[PDB]
Amino acid sequence: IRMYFEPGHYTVMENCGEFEVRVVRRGDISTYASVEYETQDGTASAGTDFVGRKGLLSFPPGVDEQRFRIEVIDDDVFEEDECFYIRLFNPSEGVKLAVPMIATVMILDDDHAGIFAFTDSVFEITESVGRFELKVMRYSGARGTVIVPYWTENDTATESKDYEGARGELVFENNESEKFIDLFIYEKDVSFKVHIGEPRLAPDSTHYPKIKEVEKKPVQDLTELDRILLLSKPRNGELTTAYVRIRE
Amino acid sequence: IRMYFEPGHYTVMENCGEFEVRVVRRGDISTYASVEYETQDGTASAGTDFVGRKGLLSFPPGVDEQRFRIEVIDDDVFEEDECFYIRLFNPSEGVKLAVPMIATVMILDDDHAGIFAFTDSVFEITESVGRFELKVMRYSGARGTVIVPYWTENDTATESKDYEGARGELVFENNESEKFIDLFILDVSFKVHIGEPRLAPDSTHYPKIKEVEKKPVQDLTELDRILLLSKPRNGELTTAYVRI
Ligand SMILES: [Ca+2]
Ligand SMILES: [Ca+2]
Ligand SMILES: [Ca+2]
Ligand SMILES: [Ca+2]
Ligand SMILES: [Ca+2]
Ligand SMILES: [Ca+2]
Ligand SMILES: [Ca+2]
Ligand SMILES: [Ca+2]
Repeated sequence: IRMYFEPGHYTVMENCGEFEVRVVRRGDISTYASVEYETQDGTASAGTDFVGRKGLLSFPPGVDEQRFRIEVIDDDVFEEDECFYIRLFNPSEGVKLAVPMIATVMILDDDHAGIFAFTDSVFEITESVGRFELKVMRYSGARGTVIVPYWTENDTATESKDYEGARGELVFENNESEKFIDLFIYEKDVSFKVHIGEPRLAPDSTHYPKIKEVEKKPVQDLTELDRILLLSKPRNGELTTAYVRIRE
Repeated sequence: IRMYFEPGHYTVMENCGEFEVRVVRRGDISTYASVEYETQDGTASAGTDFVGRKGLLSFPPGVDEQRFRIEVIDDDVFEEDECFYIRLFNPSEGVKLAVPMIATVMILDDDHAGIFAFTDSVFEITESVGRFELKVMRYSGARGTVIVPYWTENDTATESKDYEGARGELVFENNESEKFIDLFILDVSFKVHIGEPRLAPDSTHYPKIKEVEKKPVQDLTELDRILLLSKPRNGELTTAYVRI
């Protein structure tokens, strides 16, 4: 009877090259069917973010579905989440066209810095451990080399009594995305804070020279391309402060 | 026996004004029991985003739970989302504290412009049925007036053959999420697009904007960064597709 698309959308990182897409025939199927497709551009275009492709889908007697990898074009550049479209057409004389014969394909980037934070905003532990590896997690990207100031604080707890006054800076290299602050430390429960400061790209990140040279230009005089470069750079997140509770 | 927050986690629209926080008694409810708490600063602050409260709850023998209100400060300025913190203390001897004895609280800024985008990347439309109400959403915010360019594109469906003209711009006033684009029809398909959202030369923060937009990004302080972000944008879908 008809012949369509299943699944409907495809969400895919820019960094996996080959990726499959799945076509479907329906109703009766005893005969040799067929249909064709074309990779139409969106905010992703053949040549820049995916390599445009056209082809022919043959559904011999018996088979009722077809597959085919499409390719995504990797790069070191920071962009945003774009779409390109694939479109069905020319179904042979038996088979008609049903929903959906146009497929939406999102390309998630990964060349962003980007966002830095803690797991929870309160952590527990006794007081006979006696070091706690607090994790600062890197999300949404790993691109570049980034510093991550950090420091502790007293609350129900005081340095050199409940814990050890700890201060420093975490250095997230390129493709790394989790670092651990090292934290050294009958009833009695107290707690101290611990913050992560303003993430900053480091001089060696292969994009750092470029960035502080644009910040020369007034907001006003920024291209789209230039505008986005500035959207790439790293930042904290919802959890820039944590708490560490110490019972016994 | 023990006391804690429940929920130990709260989310809030900065425009709500207030909301209730909740504590709880576990062991022996047959006795009177007290407890304190005090708001303490996080990403937020007790004069730009809400009000400060250290206070006193009473758990008369019989009640095993308590509730109180915290007030959110509303404003015009777009900020990012900000977890602030409430924490209990000074329990009555009988009782001990427990998790979550630190309620974390987030403030959801309502002051973005905000983010526009079609509802779907493909819309289906039946044979002989006239007009369709296409929607442009405005997620994340709706702070001030935003102008929204649209139009139409010849495809397999041709303008003035399958569909037609349709080209203008939508003016989302202040507190408005959605506005429609209008499409006029008579196997194939055409796509519709939205453009590059722009504020209006009157939206209270606009001189204030193109003023700072004069600065070298460099000398752009910190609140200039955040102010800046608040300007309207497009979400995921900026092309629709109409199937006939
Ligand atoms: Ca692109
Ligand atoms: Ca891309
Ligand atoms: Ca990449
Ligand atoms: Ca990219
Ligand atoms: Ca604030
Ligand atoms: Ca606020
Ligand atoms: Ca507000
Ligand atoms: Ca606000």
